[PDB]
Amino acid sequence: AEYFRDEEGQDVLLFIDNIFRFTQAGSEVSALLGRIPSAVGYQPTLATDMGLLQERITTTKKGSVTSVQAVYVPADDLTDPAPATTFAHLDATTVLSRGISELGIYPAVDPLDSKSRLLD
Amino acid sequence: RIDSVSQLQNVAETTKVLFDVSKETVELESEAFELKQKVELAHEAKAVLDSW
Repeated sequence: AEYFRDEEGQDVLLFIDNIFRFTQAGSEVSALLGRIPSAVGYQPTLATDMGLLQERITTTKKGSVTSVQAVYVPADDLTDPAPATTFAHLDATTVLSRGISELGIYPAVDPLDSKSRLLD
Repeated sequence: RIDSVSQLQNVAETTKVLFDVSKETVELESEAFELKQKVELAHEAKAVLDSW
């Protein structure tokens, strides 16, 4: 995607899946490398690893790399520190839930909780 | 009954027309396939330029 964007000058409509496996992975090797957990059970380097990742995916002087990232909220509760940190890092959140999907309403996106910082 | 029959006359007119008109539609889709090919060639032309 960076190669597309800069040198070969083409928009990318990037997709990544599931990006919690990326967060959860860093958390596993974090304790063992000696870096004692922080935010309760998570890597203390959560902000910067995200931060580095997100900045690469952007629009510059040429290409526009617009990512669609899946994200997994654990325990169906989104007031927990791992999703909440992420909410900041992402421009155009949507919220989905078990209830809506079961009701027959496809997709399970909630009407008031789908919010963008790109909505003007 | 006269009212009901009059209507049946008109059903017979209107199907005769739909054959011609429908036939016109197929002819229109033929030229349209050539239009689709202009979009592609025009798109490609643009693409070379942007890369240069």
